[PDB]
Amino acid sequence: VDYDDGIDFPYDDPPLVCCFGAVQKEFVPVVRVHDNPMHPDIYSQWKMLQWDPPEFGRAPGGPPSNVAISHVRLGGRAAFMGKVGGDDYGEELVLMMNKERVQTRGVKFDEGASTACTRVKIKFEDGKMKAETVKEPPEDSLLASELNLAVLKE
Amino acid sequence: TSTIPGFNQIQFEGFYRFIDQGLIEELSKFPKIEDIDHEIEFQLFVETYQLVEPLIKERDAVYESLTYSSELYVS
Repeated sequence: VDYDDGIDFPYDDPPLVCCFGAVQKEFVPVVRVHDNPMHPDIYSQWKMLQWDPPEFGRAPGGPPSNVAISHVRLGGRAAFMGKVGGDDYGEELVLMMNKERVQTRGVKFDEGASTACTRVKIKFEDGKMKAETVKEPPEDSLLASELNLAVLKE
Repeated sequence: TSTIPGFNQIQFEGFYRFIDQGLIEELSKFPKIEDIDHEIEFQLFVETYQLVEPLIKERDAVYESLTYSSELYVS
């Protein structure tokens, strides 16, 4: 088993990076309990928690699309490999990628799902409320047959 | 702390302090008043101090050339 592009030119000078996974406009995965809440409603004071922040939150990472954008803006080349919905927000995220000159040939476009929207069934167990995912979002549901092997080659 | 204060807040917090304590503070210094024959006596019961709202609104007071003012009553 092998894959051939039929091209022999040396690609291009800043070598490509492929960023695999999910795209969100901005989204912090790393969350933990912090000691100091500011006021629960006044967002005008949460600056105090971006200048004296939790230590896990001192330099948050985010979606790999953030890394793709930053890498391209730092002068490299990035391809984002992932899936988005056919809805307006998936278009907005692909447009964000394209305007940032992130290469989106591996970005698939599910037509029957709603980008960020995950279906979950709320359940009660041990008297606690719980959720279970009934349908995964597009960005969670890229198949191994939807990989762009030209990107993974480059 | 986190943000540029409201510029009028220095006035606002001053005036509210005047309402929140300066009325009690100054009315508390009102003495008992005694007549010349030492038989009749008058005092304000400062605990009953009551500012009723201005019966005339600002945009009417400015038009009629009046003072926009609350009325202090005491028993």
